[PDB]
Amino acid sequence: MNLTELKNTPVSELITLGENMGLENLARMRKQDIIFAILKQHAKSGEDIFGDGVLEILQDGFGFLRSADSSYLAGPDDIYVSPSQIRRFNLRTGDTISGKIRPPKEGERYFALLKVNEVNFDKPENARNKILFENLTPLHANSRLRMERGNGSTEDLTARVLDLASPIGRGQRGLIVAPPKAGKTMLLQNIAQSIAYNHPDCVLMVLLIDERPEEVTEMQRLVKGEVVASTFDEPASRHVQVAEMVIEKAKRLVEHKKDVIILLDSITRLARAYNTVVPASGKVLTGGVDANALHRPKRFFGAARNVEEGGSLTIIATALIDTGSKMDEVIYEEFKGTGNMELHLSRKIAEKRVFPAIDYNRSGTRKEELLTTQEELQKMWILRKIIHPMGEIDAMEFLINKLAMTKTNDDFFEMMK
Amino acid sequence: MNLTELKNTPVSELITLGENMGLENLARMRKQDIIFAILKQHAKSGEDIFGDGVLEILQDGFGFLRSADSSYLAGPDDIYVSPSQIRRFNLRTGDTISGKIRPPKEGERYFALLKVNEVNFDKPENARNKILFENLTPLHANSRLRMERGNGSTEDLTARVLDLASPIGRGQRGLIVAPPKAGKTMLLQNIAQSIAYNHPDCVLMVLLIDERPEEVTEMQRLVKGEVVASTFDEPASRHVQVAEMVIEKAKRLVEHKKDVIILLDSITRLARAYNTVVPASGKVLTGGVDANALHRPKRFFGAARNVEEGGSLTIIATALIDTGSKMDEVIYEEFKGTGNMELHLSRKIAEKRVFPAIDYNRSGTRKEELLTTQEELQKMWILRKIIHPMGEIDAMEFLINKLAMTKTNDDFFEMMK
Amino acid sequence: RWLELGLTDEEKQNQLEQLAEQYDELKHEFEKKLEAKRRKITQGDDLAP
Ligand SMILES: Nc1ncnc2c1ncn2[C@@H]1O[C@H](COP(=O)(O)OP(=O)(O)O)[C@@H](O)[C@H]1O
Ligand SMILES: Nc1ncnc2c1ncn2[C@@H]1O[C@H](COP(=O)(O)OP(=O)(O)O)[C@@H](O)[C@H]1O
Ligand code: BEF
Ligand code: BEF
Ligand SMILES: [Mg+2]
Ligand SMILES: [Mg+2]
Repeated sequence: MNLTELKNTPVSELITLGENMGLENLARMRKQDIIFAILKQHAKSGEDIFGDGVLEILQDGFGFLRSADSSYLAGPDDIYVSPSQIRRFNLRTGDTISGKIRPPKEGERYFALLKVNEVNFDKPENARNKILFENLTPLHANSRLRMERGNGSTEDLTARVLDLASPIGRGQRGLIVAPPKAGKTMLLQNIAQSIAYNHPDCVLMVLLIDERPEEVTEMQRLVKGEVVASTFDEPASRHVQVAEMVIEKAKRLVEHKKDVIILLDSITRLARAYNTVVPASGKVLTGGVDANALHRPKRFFGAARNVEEGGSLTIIATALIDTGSKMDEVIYEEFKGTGNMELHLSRKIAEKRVFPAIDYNRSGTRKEELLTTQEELQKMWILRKIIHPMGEIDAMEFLINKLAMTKTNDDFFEMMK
Repeated sequence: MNLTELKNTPVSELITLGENMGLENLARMRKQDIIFAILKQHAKSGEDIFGDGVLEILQDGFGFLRSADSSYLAGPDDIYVSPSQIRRFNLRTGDTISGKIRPPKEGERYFALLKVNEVNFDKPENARNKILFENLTPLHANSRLRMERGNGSTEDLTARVLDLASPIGRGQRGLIVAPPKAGKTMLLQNIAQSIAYNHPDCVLMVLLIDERPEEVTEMQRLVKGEVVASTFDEPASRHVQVAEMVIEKAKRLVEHKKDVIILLDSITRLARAYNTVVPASGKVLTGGVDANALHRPKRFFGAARNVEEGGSLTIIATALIDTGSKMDEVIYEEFKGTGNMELHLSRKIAEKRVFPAIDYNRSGTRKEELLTTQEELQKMWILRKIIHPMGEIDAMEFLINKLAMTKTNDDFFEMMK
Repeated sequence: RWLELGLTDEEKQNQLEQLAEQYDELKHEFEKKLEAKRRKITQGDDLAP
């Protein structure tokens, strides 16, 4: 059997599968316990297992292959691999590996890998000959990620407006500055849908950190691809674990010449987590925040770059402002100008209950002539000059009406001429 | 072999060199690990090594010779030297040393220097007879650093305008007061290009502190000489380390009668770093900033001076204003009048999207009759009197048109007569 | 304490450099020996669980 076919099925499927396997009443155990029992029952007939897991190493030396069911945490379904395999096949954290595995043998309690088959969807030949991430040379984005769907429905506005507000490129360092309860959830839903429709080749990744389970399930059933999430049912340990797991997975992918686009929300919660786990170095500043505790979020935002020969790693992270927490204030202050793309959402326009609510004059992209063509850039300049003198609510209503009479951006362009 | 020839080559060159050396698959290790392995393989054939590194001392007594690949940080390529050599050859921090080195011997793990060859590009004779930095006598600049290229291309404006806005002299204490996203990056790119074209004798130095890797690589491939950088992938420790390294390197150079011109960006990030590392002395003022924590930036801005017998140390540092951080405000306040050259950039003109955006009435140089000649000074007076009554956007457009019909400054001068 | 001298490069510099290299190598080897002895005598020994 394969593990992924036990992965993609819901709990009732596992129930009926165990009933087929002639097992005891299994409605009481975790899904992973059911998968473990079913795999043991299947291998008792003299069968081998096929598994797939993202690799993680501790200082203990040996490695663990986690699945996305528990958002890459320890469990009875994860595979244990010896340091010998890591030394031989040149394995490292984040390297997703798929291949033959066996149930735990006499005295064992977790699965063990037999033969590697796909290292990050690649043969071990070129997987061992992998270019290092930090040894690469960053660049800037010329490949323009078109956010327009072209269907022109009622919500597609929030996407097409970005086509004139904040251009998106491969490997862009983007950050959202927004107050709570403004519309960021549906915004990232829209961006994920749009990038999946216009660019289905790039592997989609969404970061749900310190969120509610309803949002978790709503986003795991609406994104057009594999997703990861993390609620607050566990302390900051799970949060930092999933952050490292996803960052090393993206690093290994972009080292394998992949196009990764991570959507993080929200980054202030990741900062709070990294603060809570990291011990105090004896110096604290205003806000009850340690000095070098923000080093991990810094790094996570610095991982975004553009590879020269091929591949990119775009990171679009949302930040929370206007929450009243001065701590959060300082956090945003640390994130003043670290990214080259700013998406500013204001509560003042969202209180007028029109969506989206774009701060055109406050948002923008640095060095944007390298992303789009010349005529599109000139029309962007014209639109910026037209929108600068007016305010924000009137400007938003103007843009909404102009993009409501028209569907594609060329119509609005020629109408602005 | 020489270490610098392993320095200037990219990663693929090291890959093919290791393949020539019959080495294991080395695509997984750092560039410095590859250099270490290649040097070990080369010395296994009975060969000596030639290295070059900037020297740094801790309280431990012994010294470390760092390279510019890691922007002067610890690594497997840095050379370890005993305190005996520092006592004998009168070594100190910032003193770049080149000479014979050997791979680590039995029980060792870093390289060791055998015989010094070039102490700051000088024989040890006059290197031991070095005048002390603080024991020197500061002066003012008469040697005018002409910023005009003479080619008169589309961007050369931003340089030639300084020839009438802010004169540049050797050892000038210059500071830029500018809001984010205004055009400082290309501004310093222009200034570096212009000083390298007009004055290739003076060693160029650019400080990239707390920046993004894309800017790092864009500036390391556009400056006409060796450059140093530092991103936010490490905490303020790396920032303060590179600040001390570069300041001692410049001090040793100007003690060796060199002309150093450092370009720092941005200085507010250096202040934040020095605040984060230095523990609280029990007294804090408004802005969450310690009182004597700014002592290190102060010193760094005070290192600029003009040597009497020969050599100079010019420092041109950029500061960030209009960021909303009151902390930053206070920082700029501490930097109100510490420098004798002010370059004021305003977001109001940059929002009209014309470049450059000079605050002529707010920018200037103190004691400028000692820099240029008499007729040039009189024409500067005439231009200042003509530009004072008018505003800033109209004045900028006027200057742009006047320097657009003409190429060299003499044409604009005679046209203003 | 003032081994530093120099004149008539062609052979004197070579011989003085060789002898200074021998001296510093001997000093470093003896320092390594002393550090190894210190780490050996300061290493705590296991007694019982
Ligand atoms: N494009 C849109 N069309 C209609 N309603 C919207 C749109 N965008 C946001 N809203 C409204 O705004 C609210 C946003 O809720 P929520 O997801 O909690 O915001 P946030 O993403 O800031 O947490 C929703 O209740 C929804 O009714
Ligand atoms: N003199 C100039 N000539 C051409 N383009 C310019 C000039 N000055 C600024 N720009 C444009 O303005 C943008 C400046 O953004 P950036 O340099 O990131 O902000 P900052 O000025 O704060 O560094 C660049 O995309 C650049 O193309
Ligand atoms: F998703 Be809400 F802005 F907390
Ligand atoms: F480079 Be900008 F001033 F953030
Ligand atoms: Mg939301
Ligand atoms: Mg800049």
